[PDB]
Amino acid sequence: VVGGDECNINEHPFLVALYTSASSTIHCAGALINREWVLTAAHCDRRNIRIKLGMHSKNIRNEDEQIRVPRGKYFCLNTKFPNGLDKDIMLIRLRRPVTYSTHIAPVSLPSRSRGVGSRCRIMGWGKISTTTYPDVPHCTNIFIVKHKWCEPLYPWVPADSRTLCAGILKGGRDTCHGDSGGPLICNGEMHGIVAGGSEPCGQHLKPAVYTKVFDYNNWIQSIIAGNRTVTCPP
Ligand SMILES: *[C@@H]1O[C@H](CO)[C@@H](O)[C@H](O)[C@H]1NC(C)=O
Repeated sequence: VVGGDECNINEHPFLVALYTSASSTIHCAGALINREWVLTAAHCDRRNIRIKLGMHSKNIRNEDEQIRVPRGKYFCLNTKFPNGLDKDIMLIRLRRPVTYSTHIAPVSLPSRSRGVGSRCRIMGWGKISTTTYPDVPHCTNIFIVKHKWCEPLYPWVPADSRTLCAGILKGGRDTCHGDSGGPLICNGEMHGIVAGGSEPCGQHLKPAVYTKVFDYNNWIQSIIAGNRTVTCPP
């Protein structure tokens, strides 16, 4: 995250970091939905995903940190594009559940749709400068803007797609490499999943794309409920 500061240590209990059995590098983040499920971006998938929960500083371990691996991964199968990036969302079922604590808690799903003008918050362990990664997660506030700003910039984001275009039109604040899959929080609810923006991040007139979670509530609830035939919203 660029243009922000270290997040409050208690404001991201649902934030998980994603890496692999091969690299300790945090290539994405995700959001804890309940004791056994994490929501993240589909492009964040890797062969041997590893998930760190309850973490803030990468060098100063929180007492309640937990490490988990997937037992199941679910995607949208009805996508406009074959790589599935127009519906960049994925559910990960943890091999073993986690217990809630101060630093490990579920995020609430959106109870209603929020649009242009809404002030939201982004967070992650992604780059904070051109070539620098933070030791702690950084946070900042951005706004949901007209979807037209993202369309000409991102080929995988068609008009009327289930995504929110958000950031700071003037530039300076934005999600960056390593932040994808993380949650976009608006009024205490997760309204988005970081899909991606431009490189370098924070450029003037270049907001980023966030998968609109509200549209996927039914799919998410169904999947967690045990349904394995339900499909994502058209
Ligand atoms: C999955 O959800 C679909 C759509 O709701 C519906 O047909 C049924 O409720 C579920 N299938 C199963 C096996 O429960």
